[PDB]
Amino acid sequence: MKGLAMLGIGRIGWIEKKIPECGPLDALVRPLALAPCTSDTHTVWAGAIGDRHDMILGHEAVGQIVKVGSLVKRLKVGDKVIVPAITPDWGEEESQRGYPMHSGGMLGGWKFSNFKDGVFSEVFHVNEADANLALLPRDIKPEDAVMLSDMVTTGFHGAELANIKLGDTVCVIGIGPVGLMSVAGANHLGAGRIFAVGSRKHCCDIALEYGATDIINYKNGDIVEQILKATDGKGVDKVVIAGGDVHTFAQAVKMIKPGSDIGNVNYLGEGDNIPIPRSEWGVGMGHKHIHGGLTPGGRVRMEKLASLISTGKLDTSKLITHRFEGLEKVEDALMLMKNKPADLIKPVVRIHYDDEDTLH
Amino acid sequence: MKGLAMLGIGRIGWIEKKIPECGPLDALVRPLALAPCTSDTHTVWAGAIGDRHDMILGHEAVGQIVKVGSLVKRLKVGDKVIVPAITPDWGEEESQRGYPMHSGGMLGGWKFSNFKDGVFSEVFHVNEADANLALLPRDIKPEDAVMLSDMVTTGFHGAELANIKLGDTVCVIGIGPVGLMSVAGANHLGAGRIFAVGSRKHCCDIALEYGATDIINYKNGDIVEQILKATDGKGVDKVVIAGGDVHTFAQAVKMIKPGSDIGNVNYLGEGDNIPIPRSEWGVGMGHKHIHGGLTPGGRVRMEKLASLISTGKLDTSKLITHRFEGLEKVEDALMLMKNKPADLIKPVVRIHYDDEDTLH
Amino acid sequence: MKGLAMLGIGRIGWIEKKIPECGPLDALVRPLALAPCTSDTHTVWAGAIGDRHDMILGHEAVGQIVKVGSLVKRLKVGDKVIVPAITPDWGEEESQRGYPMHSGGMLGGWKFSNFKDGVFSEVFHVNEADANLALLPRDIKPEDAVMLSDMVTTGFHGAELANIKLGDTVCVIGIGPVGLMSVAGANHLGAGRIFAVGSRKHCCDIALEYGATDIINYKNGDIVEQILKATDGKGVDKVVIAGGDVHTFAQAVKMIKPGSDIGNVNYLGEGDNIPIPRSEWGVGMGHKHIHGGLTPGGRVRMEKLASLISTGKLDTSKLITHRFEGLEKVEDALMLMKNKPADLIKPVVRIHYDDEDTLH
Amino acid sequence: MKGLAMLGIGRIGWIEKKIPECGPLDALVRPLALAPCTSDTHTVWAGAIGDRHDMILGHEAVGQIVKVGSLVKRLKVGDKVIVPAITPDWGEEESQRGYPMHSGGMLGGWKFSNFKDGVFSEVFHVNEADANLALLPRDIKPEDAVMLSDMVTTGFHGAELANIKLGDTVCVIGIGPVGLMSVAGANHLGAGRIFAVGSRKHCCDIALEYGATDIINYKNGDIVEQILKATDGKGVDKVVIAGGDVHTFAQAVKMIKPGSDIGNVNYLGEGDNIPIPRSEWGVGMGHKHIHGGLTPGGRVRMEKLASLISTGKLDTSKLITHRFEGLEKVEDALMLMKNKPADLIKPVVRIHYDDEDTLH
Ligand SMILES: C[As](C)(=O)[O-]
Ligand SMILES: C[As](C)(=O)[O-]
Ligand SMILES: C[As](C)(=O)[O-]
Ligand SMILES: C[As](C)(=O)[O-]
Ligand SMILES: [Cl-]
Ligand SMILES: [Zn+2]
Ligand SMILES: [Zn+2]
Ligand SMILES: [Zn+2]
Ligand SMILES: [Zn+2]
Repeated sequence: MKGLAMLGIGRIGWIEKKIPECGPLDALVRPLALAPCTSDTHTVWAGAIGDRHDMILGHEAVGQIVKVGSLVKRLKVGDKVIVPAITPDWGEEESQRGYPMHSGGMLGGWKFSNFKDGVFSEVFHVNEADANLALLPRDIKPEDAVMLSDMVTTGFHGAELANIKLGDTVCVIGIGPVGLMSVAGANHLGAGRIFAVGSRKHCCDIALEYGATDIINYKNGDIVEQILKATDGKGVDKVVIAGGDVHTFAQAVKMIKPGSDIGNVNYLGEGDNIPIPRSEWGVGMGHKHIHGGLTPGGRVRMEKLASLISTGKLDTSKLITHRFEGLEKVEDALMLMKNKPADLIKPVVRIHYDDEDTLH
Repeated sequence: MKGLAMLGIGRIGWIEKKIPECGPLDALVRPLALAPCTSDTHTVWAGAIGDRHDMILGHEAVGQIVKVGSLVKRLKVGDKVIVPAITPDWGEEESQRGYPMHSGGMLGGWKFSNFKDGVFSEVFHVNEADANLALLPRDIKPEDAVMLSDMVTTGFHGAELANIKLGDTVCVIGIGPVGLMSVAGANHLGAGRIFAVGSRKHCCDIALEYGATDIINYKNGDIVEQILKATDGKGVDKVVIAGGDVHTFAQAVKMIKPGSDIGNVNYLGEGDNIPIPRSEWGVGMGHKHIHGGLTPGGRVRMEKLASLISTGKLDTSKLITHRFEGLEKVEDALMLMKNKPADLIKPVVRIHYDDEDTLH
Repeated sequence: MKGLAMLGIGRIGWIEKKIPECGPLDALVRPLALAPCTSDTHTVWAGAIGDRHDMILGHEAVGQIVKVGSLVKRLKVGDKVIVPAITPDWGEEESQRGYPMHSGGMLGGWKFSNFKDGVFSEVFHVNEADANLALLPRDIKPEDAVMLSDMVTTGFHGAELANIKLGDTVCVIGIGPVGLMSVAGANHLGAGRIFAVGSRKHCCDIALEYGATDIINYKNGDIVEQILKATDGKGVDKVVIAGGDVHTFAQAVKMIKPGSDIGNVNYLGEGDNIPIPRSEWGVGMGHKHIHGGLTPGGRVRMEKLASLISTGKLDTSKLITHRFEGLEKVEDALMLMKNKPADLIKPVVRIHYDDEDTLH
Repeated sequence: MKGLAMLGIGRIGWIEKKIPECGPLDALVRPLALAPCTSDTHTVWAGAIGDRHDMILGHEAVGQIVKVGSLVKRLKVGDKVIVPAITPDWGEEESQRGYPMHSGGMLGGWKFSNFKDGVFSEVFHVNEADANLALLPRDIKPEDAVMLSDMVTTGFHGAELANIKLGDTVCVIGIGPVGLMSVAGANHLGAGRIFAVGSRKHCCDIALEYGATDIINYKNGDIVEQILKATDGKGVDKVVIAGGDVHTFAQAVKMIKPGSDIGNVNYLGEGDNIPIPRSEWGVGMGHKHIHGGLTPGGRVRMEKLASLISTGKLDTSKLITHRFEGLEKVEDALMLMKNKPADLIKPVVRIHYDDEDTLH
């Protein structure tokens, strides 16, 4: 089979691999809808998580089951599924202690395009398929559902980590597709005033559609100073970090009240250390709690989030700026995430099969 | 000064009381908008919290400061304020351990029309005024803000106590004004499917406007059966109880999943015991957590909830069914909470003064 | 193979069952030390969880692996293990949402002697063995370790559900082996004054050894009145219920402060309803949170608790009052739990094999 | 009245100040036992929280009431009290949202020797005295109770912020008196294996007495390496930081598991930034939560912690290494904190009055 792989730091290409073996608890899946992610960009071109050799990329898919292991009970060949980017080993120590996204070791639940061949191939492998795949509800378009795999769940996790409470004033730093979902997540957790820090017109517009109330554009001056002026020197209640670099944490600390939470979901591609400013962190004692977490995954997470789409309470189609057709277009789609044109949020690639509606 | 008082069980009337003494941390307040509460109907006609002698009624007000004590620093004569129903003693033991609504003893933070003269008088007294009074934002009508004092905060507290998470399926039992605000609160905590259990059409339909997705009317059969059928026997993730009686808890237990939360905010006015069904409660072990709590109060609670109105994220005007003018009409309004017509959610009474805009 | 079974409500006896099938993730285990539980007396003689036929009893074992499935990675034939009473299906919906003891439905993680053949047989079956079996540390006696399976974990879980904080005054109601472990759990969560409500003399004496400070014996008068007198009317901070009947909940609510937690781990064997007193529960609003939960299980829970024994911080030997040798003696041991002589806390049965130290 | 003050960065001496004005909620207190703190050495000699003008030092006292305001209800002249280092304004915003130690702004609840005249004077002032002073239990020596003000509460807060669970393996970094209390705090939250990092022999032995199981001395190699050995490369579950410098955080991040908590209570006296290592922090995604908090204070905190002494479950006497008599000797005692001999944990100064037992 064919897949789009990381050949080495700074190098991608199409390669052939064997179809993966399906064990008793596994499923093999063919992609129906795919999206590329900024994270693969860091992994490939920054080498942020080490070198790789012929690792198939991608971790956002809606798919169709082509094979199930003998112990699979919830799924059958032909079923259409939402594939979460994080597919935990549910019995591992870290899962038993409440952190299934770190199953088997830090980031161990994030398999696809971390250290396991990802979803950009004709067939891919899902471990613990019953636990890790949600059936696609009939009222959700595949292109909308592929936003659940990573964008919705990560952006919402940023808001969860920021411990957002009813009526909180919140700042979301970085308004790419993950940040726009942190704006939506903060709004869904009861935030009132929401500052969205970004400068791309189309991203800023979308942030307002998801519940942002204030756009903070760095071209109008230091963003911390803008936030402080807007809040009469008091700062914000909670901060979500969904973009930027290691220096964004100092900005979050400087703009946030004491007794508060900073929720990072940004994958940090470079820099030895994240500098936390001593004085503004209350010289160690300001209760400015700092969180940085990988998204949850698995089927329950997908089902809960899908229910917001099905009930008309979450519209993920706003994230989709480019629509492609055919597996080969994932290469174009991924390059868009590297190049970042002004009109871009997320591309989606749709793939059709001759037996998509009869496969069993 | 005149106030509408409970003169004993089943008896109300206007009485004259001295203007209360204003100590260093206190303020005296005149009403601008007032609303009656079903709780005062329980108190007066059912004797649900014991007999009272000459206690002024009412605990939902927007007001205007007429006097402040010597140590008050945030308020001045003439300021317009949102008065919360619950006005804690912030340094008491219960406050120090995170339960300020029970300051000084169970329900101790609920003073007005519990054991302290309430807001239905020409002037009323607020303890710890800097802590307990929020300024009325210039963009909120007094009639809309009076819903913050008790309806919005209590309804939202039901949703907080039910521990609602992103994508949860929720049932709210009881759809009077508190129940409607529990639906709104559940929706603002990220609920997906929300079942609202009530029968009167103008309440049921307003629930849909606040985020309900399913209306359950007991006239179509047992509401537990209806909810189970709707969820294919799985039940709902979380339940808020915002009305009914002691037997509503058994319904909540029978319709909810194991590993769940039941958040009650209903004031139970009769019955020796609340029966919890042993078998459906997992014979003691189903992790169906049962919570029953008095609303939070004080200035911060009001300020946070008000910000949801100011940002256009909450409309409380839909709760108001009747609009009266003049302090005397609190008597007519309270009598409506007692006679319970089809027309009714909440009356509000507006009171005007010659120097309403010039007092200083 | 021989096992001791519930043949019907009120009837037990030895039966023959086929050696269980061992699937890819499973292990087959032979018992090395076993203990009987009060729960099995409720199940058999009270019919508290419905009728059963031919169900092997028991859910407390230290055992030795005799067979592992083809995908078992952490365990080998011959390994000595602590078997938790609760052996979850870690990928089921409930596990993914943080309640693995309810995997598959309420109480679903409690398999042994609930709806699956338990540990009182020559060989028994463990699902998801890598996830559910802890290796027996070399410095823990099998008889001390068997107290981890259910007594320590359930007792500690009562303390966890009671949300015990540093310096809290706590009451544990019911001082059988589980309650004694709730005393020990409360002490290990930082409780200061601990009241232990019991009347079997030896249980009372042992409670003082595990960190109780005040034995409350009903023969001295109403236990609620005693605790209210001892706390000059203010009540206790938190309450664990580890014994008694449905009416024990009313005692907990009457002795506890508002803004507090009642953690129940008692398996309730009869009564249609648990009555919660309306007035003392703050007429629905006292924030007296009521929790009732099945113990955690799996290997992580066992490993954590076992580390308290290995570090010299928990002595479970004080629980053992009766010692037997030979598999047949589990019948004698279970009959003690039914009859409850004054002498009794917990019996243990030791089983030996010729190749106990050589099996591989 | 005489007091020992910071006269400027690097300078201390005795000055005369006016006996403070006692408002309606205030009390004036004379010292009976006093202790110096490392924090005052950072403040005076490192200028870690800015320059100060004539600020009386000290924030650890057992005292006796000499004057109470007209609205004080729990205290009378002559009463002996435990004075917490932190004395919140309980009605401020931060207190209302659960962070009373930040009342009025970051570190605002820490008044004594932060920005308010401290306890090293003949008389000092306590705001909100009913809320902020605990009566000294008759069974606790003044020298032992003075350890509650700051050492016990801050150390225990370190363990609280580190979110320690039953059976967790914990590392406490820094074993001065606050660190010894973090060890005790961890043991009182149910930790099993506890690693105490320090090299001073007397401190190391005392750590073993408070529940440490392993002592990690840096002279035997990089402490991160030592801890990873002893945990078979998996790391510890939780880390408390109770000493060191800004570089200690990187050590904590490197020794801890993903899905974990680092609880800092150390007052960081120098360095622009705290570097968090990007890779070992899971490239922003490891769920290694970082907390840094000022101790709780007020009466309830002191009463709960004092109950641990009164019940025989905490011995603070082991912290006292030097004993002085007479108010003058607080200068000598603070100088020991600055020069730190091998001999030292905490000095205490006892102050006697002719009417100590007769004042009313
Ligand atoms: C939000 As991700 C799975 O690209 O680190
Ligand atoms: C303050 As109320 C019990 O009427 O919501
Ligand atoms: C496993 As049990 C209900 O006997 O503690
Ligand atoms: C009150 As302190 C910062 O010396 O622990
Ligand atoms: Cl002090
Ligand atoms: Zn991604
Ligand atoms: Zn009311
Ligand atoms: Zn049992
Ligand atoms: Zn100090």
